[PDB]
Amino acid sequence: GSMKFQYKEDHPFEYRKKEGEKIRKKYPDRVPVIVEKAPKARVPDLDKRKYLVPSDLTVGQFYFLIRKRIHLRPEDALFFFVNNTIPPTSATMGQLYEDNHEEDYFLYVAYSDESVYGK
Amino acid sequence: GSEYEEDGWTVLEPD
Repeated sequence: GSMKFQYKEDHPFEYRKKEGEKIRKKYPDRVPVIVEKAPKARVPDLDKRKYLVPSDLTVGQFYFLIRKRIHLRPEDALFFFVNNTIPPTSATMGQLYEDNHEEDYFLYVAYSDESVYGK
Repeated sequence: GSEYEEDGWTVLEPD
């Protein structure tokens, strides 16, 4: 739809909606977050994309969780993007998901070694 | 930071 994240284009909306409603009514204290790379950013790609983290887990913890999965080089930085807006580190993934999840009940987060937009 | 793959997912714990 938005032609930005690849997970929306590789799977139909009906399967993504029923996957979100299934994982929500099963694990209520966690949020589904799809993590994907930025357009042609100089950063390794994350083969694992579906991430189920707890709601009260903060964005700061999510930065450490994802950066370990990427095996990122120590020189680069990591910037997340929730609706092309660098999310507040002092916020929780449950509040971001509550305010930014799409119609398929999924929070989409993109990472990049450079701030595309946010600050 | 606990790894956990169930039903095609990555349930990363606070540990």
